[PDB]
Amino acid sequence: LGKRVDYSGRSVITVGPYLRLHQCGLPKKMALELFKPFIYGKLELRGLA
Amino acid sequence: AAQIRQLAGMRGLMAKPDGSIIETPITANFREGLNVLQYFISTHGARKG
Amino acid sequence: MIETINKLNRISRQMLQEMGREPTPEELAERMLMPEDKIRKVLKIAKEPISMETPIGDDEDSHLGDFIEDTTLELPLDS
Amino acid sequence: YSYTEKKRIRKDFGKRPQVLDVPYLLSIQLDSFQKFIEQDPEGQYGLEAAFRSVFPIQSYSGNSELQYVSYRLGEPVFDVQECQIRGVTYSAPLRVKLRLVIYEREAPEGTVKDIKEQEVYMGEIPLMTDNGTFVINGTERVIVSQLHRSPGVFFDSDKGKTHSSGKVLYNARIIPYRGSWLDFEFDPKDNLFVRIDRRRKLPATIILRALNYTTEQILDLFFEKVIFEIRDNKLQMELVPERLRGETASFDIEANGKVYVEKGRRITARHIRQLEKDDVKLIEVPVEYIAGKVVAKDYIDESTGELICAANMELSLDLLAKLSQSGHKRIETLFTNDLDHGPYISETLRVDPTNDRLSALVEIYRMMRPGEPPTREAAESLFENLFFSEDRYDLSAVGRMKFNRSLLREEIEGSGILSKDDIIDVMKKLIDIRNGKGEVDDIDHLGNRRIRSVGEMAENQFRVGLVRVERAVKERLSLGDLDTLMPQDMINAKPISAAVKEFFGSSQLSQFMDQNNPLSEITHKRRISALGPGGLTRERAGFEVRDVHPTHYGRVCPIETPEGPNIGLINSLSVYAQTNEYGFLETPYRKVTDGVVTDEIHYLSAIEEGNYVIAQANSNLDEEGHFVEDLVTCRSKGESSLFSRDQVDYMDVSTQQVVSVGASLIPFLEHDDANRALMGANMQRQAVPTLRADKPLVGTGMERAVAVDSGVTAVAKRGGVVQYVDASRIVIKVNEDEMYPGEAGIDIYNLTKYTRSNQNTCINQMPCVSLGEPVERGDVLADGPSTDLGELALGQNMRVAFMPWNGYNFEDSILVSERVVQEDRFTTIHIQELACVSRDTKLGPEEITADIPNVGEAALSKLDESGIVYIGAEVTGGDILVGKVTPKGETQLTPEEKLLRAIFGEKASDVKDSSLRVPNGVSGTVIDVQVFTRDGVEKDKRALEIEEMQLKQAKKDLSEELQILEAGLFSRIRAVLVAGGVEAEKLDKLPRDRWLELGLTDEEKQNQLEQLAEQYDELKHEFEKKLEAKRRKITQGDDLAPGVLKIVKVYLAVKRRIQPGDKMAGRHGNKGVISKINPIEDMPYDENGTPVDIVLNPLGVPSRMNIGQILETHLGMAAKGIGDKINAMLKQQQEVAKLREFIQRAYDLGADVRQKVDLSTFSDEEVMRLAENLRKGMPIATPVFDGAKEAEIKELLKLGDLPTSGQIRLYDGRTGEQFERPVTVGYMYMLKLNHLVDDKMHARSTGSYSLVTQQPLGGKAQFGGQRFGEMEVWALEAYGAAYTLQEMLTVKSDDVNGRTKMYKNIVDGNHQMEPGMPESFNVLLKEIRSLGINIELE
RNA sequence: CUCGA
Repeated sequence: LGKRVDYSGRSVITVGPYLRLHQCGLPKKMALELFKPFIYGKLELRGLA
Repeated sequence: AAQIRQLAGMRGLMAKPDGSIIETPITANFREGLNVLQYFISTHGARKG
Repeated sequence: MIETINKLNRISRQMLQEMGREPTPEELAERMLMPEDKIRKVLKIAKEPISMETPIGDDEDSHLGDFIEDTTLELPLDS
Repeated sequence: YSYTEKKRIRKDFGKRPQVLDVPYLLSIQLDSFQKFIEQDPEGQYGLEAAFRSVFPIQSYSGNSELQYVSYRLGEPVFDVQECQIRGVTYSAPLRVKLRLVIYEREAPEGTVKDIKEQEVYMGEIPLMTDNGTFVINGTERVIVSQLHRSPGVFFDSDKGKTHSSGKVLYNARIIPYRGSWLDFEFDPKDNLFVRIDRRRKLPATIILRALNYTTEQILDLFFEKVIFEIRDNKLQMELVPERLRGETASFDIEANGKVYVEKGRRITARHIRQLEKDDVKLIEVPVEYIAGKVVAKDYIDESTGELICAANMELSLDLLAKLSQSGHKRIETLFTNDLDHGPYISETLRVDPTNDRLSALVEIYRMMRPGEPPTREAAESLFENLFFSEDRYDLSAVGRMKFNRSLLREEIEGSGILSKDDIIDVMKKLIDIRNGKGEVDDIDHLGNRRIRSVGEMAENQFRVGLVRVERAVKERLSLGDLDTLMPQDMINAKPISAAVKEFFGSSQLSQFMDQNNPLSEITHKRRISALGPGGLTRERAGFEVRDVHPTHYGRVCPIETPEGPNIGLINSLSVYAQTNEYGFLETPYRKVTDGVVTDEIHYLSAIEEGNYVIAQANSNLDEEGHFVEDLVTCRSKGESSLFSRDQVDYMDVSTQQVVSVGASLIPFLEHDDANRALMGANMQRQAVPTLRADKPLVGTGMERAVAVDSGVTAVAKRGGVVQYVDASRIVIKVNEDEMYPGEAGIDIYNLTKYTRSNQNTCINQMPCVSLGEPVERGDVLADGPSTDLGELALGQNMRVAFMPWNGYNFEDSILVSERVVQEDRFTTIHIQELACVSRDTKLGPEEITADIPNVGEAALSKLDESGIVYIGAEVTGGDILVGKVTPKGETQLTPEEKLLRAIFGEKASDVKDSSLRVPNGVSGTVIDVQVFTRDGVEKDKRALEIEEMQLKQAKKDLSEELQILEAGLFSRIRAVLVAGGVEAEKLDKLPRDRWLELGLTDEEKQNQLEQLAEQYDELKHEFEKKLEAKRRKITQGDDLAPGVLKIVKVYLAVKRRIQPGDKMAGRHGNKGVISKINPIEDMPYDENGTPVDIVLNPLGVPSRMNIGQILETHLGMAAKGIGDKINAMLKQQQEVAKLREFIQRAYDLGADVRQKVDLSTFSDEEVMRLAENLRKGMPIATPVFDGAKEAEIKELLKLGDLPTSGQIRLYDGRTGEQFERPVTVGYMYMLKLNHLVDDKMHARSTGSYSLVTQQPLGGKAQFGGQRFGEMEVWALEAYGAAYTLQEMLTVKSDDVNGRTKMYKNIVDGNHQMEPGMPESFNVLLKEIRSLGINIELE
């Protein structure tokens, strides 16, 4: 009924009032690890690797 | 208004964990500071809750 | 092999009463009259396996079988 | 004052005079292990009782025995400084002198055959360090206490809840220290029942027939006989008036000539007084009144027939006719009253199916051992060994002392076994409770709950370890060969060293030590757990055990506990509370003799407290001692009310004895709540020690006792003058009168520099004295991690304003200025430990080489010749610390790669890189590298120079140990020789070794010169012995785990600043997450230019009622106002008579202050050192319930030219306008906390799937993904998002042909779901199909 | 088992 899933993360939450109602912050060192195959697929398409 | 009463007026009537109401009340509030026995009486309700 | 284990364990029981310190294999081979690598070979066979449902803290929700990584899988970047 | 208290005198606001100082806070851990090791010939604590109870054991046939003589604890093989290095248990080998004797076969009592006496080794015991911290496998472990039921007797009663319509059933237990639990209980049919060891129910008089009692003696023991008389065919009874008291007069009560009582009469007490008045001896009664009376004896037919009736049979008219026929003039009946003397045993004796003794032991046998056919010889032994054996039952002198007291006996000493007088007394008291006299007891009385410390639990484990070898050696002595049997061979070191090492290291009470404070170390040892063996659990504890009983006052703290699932179970010992000799909790009081409160102190238990009347500590007092207010408030019998002066028997010691030690550091505890003041004491236990310590401006005066007694500072044993100060060692010259007559008089303290704690924080002792200054006894010479001139100092204090600032402090958030980040106020130091172990595979051994395949020069720049990283090299995430390669068995190859490796000549060998790398997101600096290696393995180049540096340091440290000590010894020689023989230059110009050669004339001075000479002669050889021992300890090969070649250990040193995410918290339970690090110019600033370092939130005060922080803020503002007045008066460099004119005016501003400090007796140089330590702010003490009032804060704020309201007019930073209202600004002592954000952040795309279930692992150190539990599966079902639910079950987690297709689709640039059945479903199919249940699909 | 929400 409940599994452990890939493409996942965990961090401490903090308040920020400059956002809009549909936005949220995200660290760079977290989105670099969650979006890694998307980054590979974009780096191969532009010929950068 | 139930928590401003515990800052100027007196604490109402604490109750020992048998369920019976203690006779003498906590006549001192959180600005004037509680007594030694009035702080020990005030721990039955907080530990219960 | 059980006799070779039990001679080592009887001699290692006697050496603790005699010397007072736990015997290293180098001084154990002197009593056993054996090469030291033989005694290091016999001291590897033992220690019957741990159950995979044993708890490794003092808990009861974290068993040992939730820590064993599967190694036979091919990596998704290497595939 | 002393000399070390003449810097930074903490101004006290306390008004109550203290009569007793705070005792040694670690008294329950150290004084309870000293009664486990030291030999006791008379009291039998510890190992001596455990030996003398089991030994002397004899042989089976009674032809030999093992006698016990004595034991002896050898020297520990290693010290504590290297047991934390090599990872071995800091223990002491236990030896014992045993005496085996052989008794002759044919001789009647023949002892003279042979006496064999030999010393036997048996296991080890782990010693205790000087703070209560056992060292098990290198990690420091602390055993907490336990709070369990005391042995004895216990009368309990359910309030209802079993049967309808009330009918409370009074049960009664007997709890021994070891054995079965005898139990009694009633029934709704008012019978009695016995439950031996919580088995099935049994009629209670079957344990009376087993004690060799007939049913005549059983009725005699419990009841009260009424004798009848039959003379000349008259039915006249005897009657004492005390029996007939409160019944219905269903007939006429008569006398010779005065009818005393009416008919139909509720018989009043005045009737009983009038019947008592004249005489009542013989009253004629109707015959029908006898019909309804049970007989007592066994009235038989004496002439011819058998018995007419036996005991416990009701007399009817025919049986009475038969008794008058056979002839009887004494008929005894049981006085059965309906309300006062119930017939409970008389009803039990009929439901009882047994009749005899040999038919009642069979019933106990068939209750306890069902399904086995009983014989008599095995039925007697079960009931004998159940209760009345010297090994299978034990109350052990606490159950006896608490057993004789509830039955109101007189003796205290008694046998550990039961008797046939204790069970009848228990049944009599239970029946008396059922009748109406006496009262039922309670379980939460703290005179019914003991404390069971370390030396009591290790002894009970040692006895089990002794029995596990007594079982073998009992049968070894009847196997034969009693001719050449020296007693060393029979006893093996397996079971005792298994049981002791199992307790020290695997129990629920031998837990890991929290070492990230001096406070958190000291409040983990005064912790009274209630769980563990013989206690409760977290799923079977209601609201009744977790509650604050009224006898917790002054023994166990009410506001120091965890708040998780075990909220009331983990208690905490109070400040002044001691442990009794039995185990109960006693607390001190002052005696009140005729209205004069004296100064002699009495320790009172929990049962002695509820009989007196005891005053509060807040009662007022005159000079000589008299209650001034003439009507005081007091406690008596668990309740509280007003009383008079002459009635009072006792008084509390001080106002700190109700709270714990971890909660008496909070200032203004009297103003807070009880919810938030709990989390203000749970979160003071987690403060990380910062870079440089800083004293708290508003303390409670308890900061001085916790720093000294925690064993984290370096205190001076003897007093004198400091001779040499380094950053590592401190050499102190002892004063003259504090010396011993065979010493050299130099104490050397070696401070411990940067090491690793258990919570991976720093430990570092800096000296605090200067070169050439006097030091008295018991001062603080070296402040540890969170100490500051001997004061405990966990966090740092900074400016705080209470205003909402653009939402950045929204819901308990904290907005931190940049000058907290710049000035290094909160930057902590963490020390990690990384280990790379090179094991032995079967395909050749592994190797640590600088050569690494498939890695260029850019990672091997910091690796040395031998392959281990340099000390002091700055590393980053991913860089290689130890280059270790492992051999790989040859594998098959895919054909296109086989084409590639024929196009080019690349042929990678069987080598394979599996080296140790720094984990990601970590900077640091390698500050320590340790290399262990197995015997018979050739060392590297680095492993040799490590050992050579250790040899050089062991040379240098012992040489400097000898040099300065000899230099002091020669001056001690010169001090006697110059006064004796005046040779100022003959002593000098000689060779300095020829002072022992020089000789004064025949006096005692020459004799003490010879004493110092023989001291030097001992010193010249103990250095050589210690040098040889340290050389043999260093150069020897190390012990290792089997299958290990060598182990490298690398110690990083991570320094961490504050980030957005780091949990910060005050002392009053106001937590927070740092949200934004502003620039300096954006913070609100007052009209003097100073910016505000923290902008807190003011909406957190009225919802939680912690108004302690506002008063602490105002008092901190007053303290820093005074401390800036002194800084202005020092920066002008005015005088020294001006500082004495002001600081003296600052040190007395209370009404009735305790301390009186005058700066007249201070010299004109000590005032400058004092005012140099008050430049940062005058420190202020405020005790717990003796606090500083609101008038004193306003009287102190007017001294340093500050606003009385405490609120100033802040200007904005951004726009430059000023706010409308004034804003509260002051100082709050802010802590850091161990929940940093660098250890919580974690992200994972793909890797390391599990073995059986093939779904990814769990844990940040395991690199696992978060759990998408069914609480979220319901929440995704409710949205209707079925395509996000199909993805988070198959293609993300559990499929095998699903993930590696989705990865190619995503890298290829085509997000398309490709489903499949999960692998966890066709493991469920195989595990249902293995039960013989055919389950398929269609 | 201890800790955090």
